[PDB]
Amino acid sequence: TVESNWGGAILIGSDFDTVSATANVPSASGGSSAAGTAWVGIDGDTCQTAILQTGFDWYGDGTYDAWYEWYPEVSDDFITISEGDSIQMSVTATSDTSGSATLENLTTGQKVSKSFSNESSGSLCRTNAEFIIEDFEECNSNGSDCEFVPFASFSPAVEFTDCSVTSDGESVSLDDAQITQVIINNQDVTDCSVSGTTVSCSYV
Amino acid sequence: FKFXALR
Repeated sequence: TVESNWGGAILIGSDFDTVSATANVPSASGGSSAAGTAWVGIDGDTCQTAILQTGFDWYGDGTYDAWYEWYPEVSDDFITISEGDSIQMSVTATSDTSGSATLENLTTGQKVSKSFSNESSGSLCRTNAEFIIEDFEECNSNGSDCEFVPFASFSPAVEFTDCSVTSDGESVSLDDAQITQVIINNQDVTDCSVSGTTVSCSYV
Repeated sequence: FKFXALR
């Protein structure tokens, strides 16, 4: 029973412009069907109408993938990812219906980005900025059956370094971010903490 | 499909 599916730091505010950080790719275990994801994004907490996010997943069989998403509208897999790579992730919201997502593997020199525009079926409020480790869901075709994927164990800790959030061009500190942890079977399965411009999340 | 989802 997954009681909390997000672990990480969430800032609440207004006019969030860009959210970016560099995260390391961990090794994962627990089975080919166990997984986890690390991503940076805008909205999706107190703003339930949309979320601009980009990041990567790890599966217990040692495989990975990268993606971007403007929920609920455009969602898709982006670059090659290997254990130990350093991935710079970033989203920018130029308006409630326009922005971009960029994922750069600083280790391989590969980079992908997607520009979004005229996003109708779901606009941003630009009131939440976040750095998250998540136990995501797997749904069938018609949303009639959605379930959380078994959460993979990972090592070392996934650290979002050089975190940067801006609101109206002004940079915002992580000082007052709310902290959440992934919780399964009434047990914390992450220990995410903030320190300076770093959000560090250890698997528990 | 993968529902990477609201908090």
